[PDB]
Amino acid sequence: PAVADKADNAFMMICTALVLFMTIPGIALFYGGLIRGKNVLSMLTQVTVTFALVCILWVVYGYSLAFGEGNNFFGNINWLMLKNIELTAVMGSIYQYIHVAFQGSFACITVGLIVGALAERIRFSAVLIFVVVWLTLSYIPIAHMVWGGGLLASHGALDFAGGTVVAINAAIAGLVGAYLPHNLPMVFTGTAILYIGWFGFNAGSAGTANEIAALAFVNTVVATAAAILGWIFGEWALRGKPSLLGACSGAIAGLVGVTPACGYIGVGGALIIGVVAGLAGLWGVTMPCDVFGVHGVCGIVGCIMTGIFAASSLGGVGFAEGVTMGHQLLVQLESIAITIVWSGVVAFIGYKLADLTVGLRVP
Amino acid sequence: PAVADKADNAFMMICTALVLFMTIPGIALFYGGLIRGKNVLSMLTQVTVTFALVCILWVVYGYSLAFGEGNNFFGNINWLMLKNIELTAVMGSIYQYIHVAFQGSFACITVGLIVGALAERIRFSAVLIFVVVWLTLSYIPIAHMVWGGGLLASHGALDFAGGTVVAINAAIAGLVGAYLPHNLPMVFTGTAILYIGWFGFNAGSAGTANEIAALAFVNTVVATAAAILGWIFGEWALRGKPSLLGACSGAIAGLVGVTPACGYIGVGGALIIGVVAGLAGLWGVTMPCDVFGVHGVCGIVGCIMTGIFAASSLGGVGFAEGVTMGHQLLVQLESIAITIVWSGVVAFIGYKLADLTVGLRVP
Amino acid sequence: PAVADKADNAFMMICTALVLFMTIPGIALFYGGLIRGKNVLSMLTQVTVTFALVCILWVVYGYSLAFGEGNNFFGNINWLMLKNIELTAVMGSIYQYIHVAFQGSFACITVGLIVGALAERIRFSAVLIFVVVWLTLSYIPIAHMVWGGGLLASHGALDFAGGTVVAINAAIAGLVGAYLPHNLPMVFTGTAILYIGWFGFNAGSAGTANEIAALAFVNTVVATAAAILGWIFGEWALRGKPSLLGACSGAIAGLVGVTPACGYIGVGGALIIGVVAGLAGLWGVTMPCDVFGVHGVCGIVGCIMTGIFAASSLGGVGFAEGVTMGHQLLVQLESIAITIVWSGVVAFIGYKLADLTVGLRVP
Repeated sequence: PAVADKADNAFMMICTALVLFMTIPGIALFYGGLIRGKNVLSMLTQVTVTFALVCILWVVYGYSLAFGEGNNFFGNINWLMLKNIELTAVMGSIYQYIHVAFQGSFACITVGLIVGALAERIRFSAVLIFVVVWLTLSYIPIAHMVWGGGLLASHGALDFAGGTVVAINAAIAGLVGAYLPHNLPMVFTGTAILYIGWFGFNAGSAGTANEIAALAFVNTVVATAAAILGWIFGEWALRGKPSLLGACSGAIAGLVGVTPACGYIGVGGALIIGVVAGLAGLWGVTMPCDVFGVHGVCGIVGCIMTGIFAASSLGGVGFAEGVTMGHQLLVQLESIAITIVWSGVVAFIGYKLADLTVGLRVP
Repeated sequence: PAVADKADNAFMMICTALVLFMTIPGIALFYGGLIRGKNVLSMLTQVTVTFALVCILWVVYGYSLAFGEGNNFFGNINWLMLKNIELTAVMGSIYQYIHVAFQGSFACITVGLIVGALAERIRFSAVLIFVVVWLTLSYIPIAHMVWGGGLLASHGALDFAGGTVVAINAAIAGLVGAYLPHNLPMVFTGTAILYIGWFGFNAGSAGTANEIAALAFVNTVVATAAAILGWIFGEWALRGKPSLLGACSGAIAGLVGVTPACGYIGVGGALIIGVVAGLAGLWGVTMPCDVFGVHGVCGIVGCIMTGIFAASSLGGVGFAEGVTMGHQLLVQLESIAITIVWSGVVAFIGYKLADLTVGLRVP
Repeated sequence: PAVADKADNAFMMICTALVLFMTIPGIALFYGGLIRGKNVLSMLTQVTVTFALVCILWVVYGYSLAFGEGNNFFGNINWLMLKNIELTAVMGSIYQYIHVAFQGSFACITVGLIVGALAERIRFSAVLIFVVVWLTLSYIPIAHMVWGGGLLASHGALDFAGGTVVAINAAIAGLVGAYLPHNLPMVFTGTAILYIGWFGFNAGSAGTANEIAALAFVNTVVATAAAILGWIFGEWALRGKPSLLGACSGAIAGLVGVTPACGYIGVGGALIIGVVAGLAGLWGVTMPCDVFGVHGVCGIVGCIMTGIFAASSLGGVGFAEGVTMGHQLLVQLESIAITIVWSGVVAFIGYKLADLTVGLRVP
């Protein structure tokens, strides 16, 4: 039976630490610099407490429901509090315990993205109700569909590190919420921490320290850099001069945009995707909930452009056998639509259930 | 003869970097946000300078006296400035040089915990005298007894990553000192950095990237999360609402509390220990020297509960052969008592020697 | 043919992340705390945007020109946008893609050092012109000469991690620029981040997680610590008392000073070099462009003292066969002189070309 590679265990434990770093303190510092000063302490408390909450649900049933074998949409409850996972159980080339932690860290940042923005406007008890509903009925199933052999995986969807599961998912939940900057040095710092953490998010998504981790790494560096220049250029062109928030936003645009693609494309495609994401990001925000705007627009762009740049002819690792580019594009579009709709319905339901129970707006 | 595993070398060099990160800037930023503004620069200077000092003593004689073979209480002086350690010498499954650095990083954070709190009130020259006395006569011997095959090890004490050597040790030295918040975003940031660094502290304590590192990792995530919720819940129950400092304190409570236990217990036990530590932490502080209160109370709780949750029947890795739970508990209690008393006497002696030499209170 | 070691791939991807961390946000936070408050946002924007720029040039032609095989001074254009690098191509014991990223991260921090200081005083378009000229005509060739088998390598120059390529190179470019503190907690934080990142910079320079990485690690800890004490002592002796900025500056002095030496010397030599660098650093600044003063003086000192402490007799790894200490010293001095002069001429040319094109001073 399959044995764990200690190089892969080491790499993926470090990568997990780096993705946890994106939430505590990365996204908290990012939002903390954007939202109103009088609301900062409260937002940091909600982000910390709901981080804790997601860690606990994850171990309790969340991992089992996302990565256990179930149906197209849901796993199982065989792995309650990780029961029936032998300590020496291997998954891929690493101990399954490490897989549990790595996967849970992506749940954390996804919820962090939502809670940092709406903490300002949502009653504390209502944010907790929301997180439970939405993590369970939206993050878990969509993680299952994409990474847990569910519906979208079984149709060949390409999403290396979570254009759909993290970015579009959170953008939508966040925008349904929206519907219902005071310290820029602090914003830069959280962007920097998000950037560094994002190497574990992207490279670690290979599940091993191989050439695919290596390619995801370099593509992360290249797409972020290109998106920064693309945003800044567009800001200089429209606004006369670059801005710090413009630079940071560009960095996030390329990161988001390269997320579904990093392990599939060539550096040339990483560059193109970075430029397009930076401009699309800028275009989008022109039309702190802007954050969901960048994530949504840039994650859509990234997801689509994965179905293009994965092609061998464009420097990519190649589509699966018998899969033309037109097919892959169709599948990317279907994954994106399912994610938008599934997350929105569940977001809507989470917000309504909170509102009926405790009320939504902060008193 | 034993050969180094490059996966283990890589893992443990990264883990060391992460534990150094807990001090520079983690604990400095933590205290910097708590202590009075007019005292911050001075505290950061003392924490930086005494960090340097501990790094130097460690290489000079400290490593040799803690990890050389000696008696029950002290090692030797065979390893002055690491003499007689061949560059290719292996210890466990890593080069001994890496062991030297990893172990020294735990000395650093231990002293950081003490100096950040009392820098406010202690003359600079007096803090330096103190660090030399206490590192040498308390941290070194207790490290030797627990991790260097001394007294407590030879009786089977369980302390995976330093409930006794770091937490209770520093709590006591700190409280003997005490006897003789202005920027909460900064407090959150150092808590976040302590949390991330704490994965190298806990996982790296396996000495290898194996299933025990993996288990220590997951248990770290789970106990911190549970302690956060446990503290916050108790604060909501007693104070009407959660607070940011409450959340951060809870995070530290679970971290401390899971420290002696992380590599020995199951996630179920990690959860229980996290909840208890969060509440005990809150209970303790109710009765910035609060920091030593959490470390002391939570490290005592963690140390005791290791002697319980290590049991195979409760999901743990199992006690040694022929060791009943009652026995392990007795040994945990004896280790805790020896640490409290040994550290206190030496703390007291360090403070008195400083006071007689240069005087203790800042002029 | 040579196969990649996954332990080395993991180690070096993490090390790269750590060196990128030194720039984003390390050096930005360092300068941000030093320069005038009204200039901070602008400096952070320029550091972020030129970081992006260096990442892009690097992938486009920069890597190929530095590490392709060419002549004594320049590589080639065989590796445009990494063309002709097979994804599974190995270099040393890691995938070449990882080598590309690791090497590019050193270009980034080098430019970060220059731009953080002069952003205050240089027109944005002029800093971009400058970076292109200087990275291409100075950083690339000097990287080629030292690490890409060019002139200085072929004569046996010792520079483990970039006393010449990074520190002296940037000091000079920076001082030619100069010729033509408001938040100390923020300065400490960036110093801390530079320190932690510097373990990937120094240890990762072994190209593998072996005993040399291990030695570079420990030597980093020891030289930084010793330089901190050496600076602080000199400040106490001259100024009556230590200061936070004094402590941070000392830390940077030892780091810079041990950079060319870390993988070649013994811990005893690491200690000596640390003390000398801390004092020389202090001496130098006595005679935020001080930053280039420390880097220049301390990098010169470090480079020279590598040619001394590498000796087997002084605990070092040993000079190459047939190389006496006097010879190695001669070669170190020649490398230092070539770097000073090459960088200055190119710096001067970059500043003049910018000035003739867009003008240099901020309007």
